[PDB]
Amino acid sequence: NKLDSKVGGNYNYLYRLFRKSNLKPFERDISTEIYQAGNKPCNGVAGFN
Amino acid sequence: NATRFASVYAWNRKRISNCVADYSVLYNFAPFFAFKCYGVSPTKLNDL
Ligand SMILES: *[C@@H]1O[C@H](CO)[C@@H](O)[C@H](O)[C@H]1NC(C)=O
Repeated sequence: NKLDSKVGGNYNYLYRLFRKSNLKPFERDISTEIYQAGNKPCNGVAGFN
Repeated sequence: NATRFASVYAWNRKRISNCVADYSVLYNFAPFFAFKCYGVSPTKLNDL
C-alpha cells in the first residue's frame, strides 16, 4: 500500500470475476471478451446485464 | 413495486426470511439500470 496505492485510488491493478468456467491451474486469462450473465445474448462493447 | 420508497434518513428496513428468493423475476418484471454487488457475483446469488 505504501509503494503502490494512489491518493486518487490506484485503478491500475485489475482482476477478473466473470468467466464461463473456473480458471485451470498454471494458466492465465488476459482475454476481456465481453462476458454475458443475462438470459439474452449480449454483443459489441457492452449489453444489459 | 411499493407505492413509494422512504426518505434517505428514515431509511426503510425490512427482513426477508422463511421463503425462496429469485432475483431473475426481481429484474425481469421491471426494467432498471443500476447494479453492483460485493462478496458475490450477480449470477451466483441464485444458489448460495
Ligand atoms: C405494481 O402493482 C400495481 C398494482 O398496485 C400493478 O398494476 C403493476 O402492474 C405492478 N407493477 C408491475 C411492474 O407489474
